[PDB]
Amino acid sequence: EDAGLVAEAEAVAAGWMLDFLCLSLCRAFRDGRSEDFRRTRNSAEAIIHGLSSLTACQLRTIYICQFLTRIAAGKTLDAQFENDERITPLESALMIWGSIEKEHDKLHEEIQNLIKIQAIAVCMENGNFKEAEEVFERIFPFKSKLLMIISQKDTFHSFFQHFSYNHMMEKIKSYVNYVLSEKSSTFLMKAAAKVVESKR
Amino acid sequence: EDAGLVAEAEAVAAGWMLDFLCLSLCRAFRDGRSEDFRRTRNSAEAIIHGLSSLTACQLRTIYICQFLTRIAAGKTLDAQFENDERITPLESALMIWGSIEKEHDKLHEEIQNLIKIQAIAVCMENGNFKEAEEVFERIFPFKSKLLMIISQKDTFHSFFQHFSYNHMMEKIKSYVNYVLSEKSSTFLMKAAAKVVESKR
Ligand SMILES: C[C@@H](CO)N(C)c1ncc(Cl)cn1
Ligand SMILES: C[C@@H](CO)N(C)c1ncc(Cl)cn1
Repeated sequence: EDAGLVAEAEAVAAGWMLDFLCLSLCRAFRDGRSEDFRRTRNSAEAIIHGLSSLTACQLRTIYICQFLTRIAAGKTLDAQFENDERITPLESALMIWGSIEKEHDKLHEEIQNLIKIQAIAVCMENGNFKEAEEVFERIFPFKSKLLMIISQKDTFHSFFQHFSYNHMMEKIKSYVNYVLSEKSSTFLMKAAAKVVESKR
Repeated sequence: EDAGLVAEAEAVAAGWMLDFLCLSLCRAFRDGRSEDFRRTRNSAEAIIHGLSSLTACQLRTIYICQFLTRIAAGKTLDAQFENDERITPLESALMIWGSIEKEHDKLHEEIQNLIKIQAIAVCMENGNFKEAEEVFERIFPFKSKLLMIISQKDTFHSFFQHFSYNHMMEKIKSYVNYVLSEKSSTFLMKAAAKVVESKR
């Protein structure tokens, strides 16, 4: 048994598992299957730990998984995460979004701006206006209007009608559909569907 | 998109991932690659969470993974595990070993008895003789001789030369070799090795 060749085969298989789990995570996020999403995230994250060297395509895949994980935790309070990074989950999604190797097109800008405003609005929704102001300071005439909105607890100001949580989720889901189509043909899902259509 | 067929394809792929990760765990245990073992265990355990219904073969696979995990933790102190089960890792390996659907042959009996004596001896090795006596009481003329050994702190008594930790590890590794050969041809490892030999 050649240990080098066994390690190489384990790396090929981890690459296949990563693409399959990204695909599974994308569909669970699109479908709103929260429990399936957290189980798939736990699996993808553990599989990622077994990899030491990543290609450009694999890095893009792990950062898409990290970004969707932060978006899904957008309205959830995680004590240890807040003490370690000193920022909120949507602010962490914003850092990943602005650093992924991808085209900065119209959809990219729309998603970026929707996350920026929702990082403040989710704090107002939870009743933490002091935190809403701290988020605003870390991210940012337009600024003076946004600061007056937070200060007046004007959570339902018309500005948030265009820059809503539902609009942020819809734009991100449209991006997820492109990722889903690009990976729909990856080895593991393709072979698994072949077994299903033959059964039957 | 048929959601039922997608869920079915995800179940087929999880079955493939489980067999591959069991194979990887078996080799890491045989090779003494501790860090690779804990990374593979984390991956196998997360993948197992994504499964709700298991065949007889899949149950045998998850219990082999659980047993090797307890054997690997044999000399390690885990506070939360001790408070939850009120037993040591080798005693938990013994419960799994005696309940797996497998032939109770000569090798099975040898491994069983080696774990029983090592569950006491690892406590003596760590200097906890009160715990060695509590382990003895939960598991058990031969008994009176074993009780006198613990009581006299006779850790290097000739009885432990035949029933040693190294002999327990060797017998378990011989069993691991049978599991390794039975799964050497499973879909994921087989396809991954094909890619490696073609590259080279
Ligand atoms: C950077 C890490 C830390 O838990 N992270 C948020 C993460 N999230 C999802 C996946 Cl699949 C992998 N990693
Ligand atoms: C029963 C569980 C609890 O952590 N257990 C010891 C476990 N160990 C290994 C694997 Cl791969 C799955 N499960």
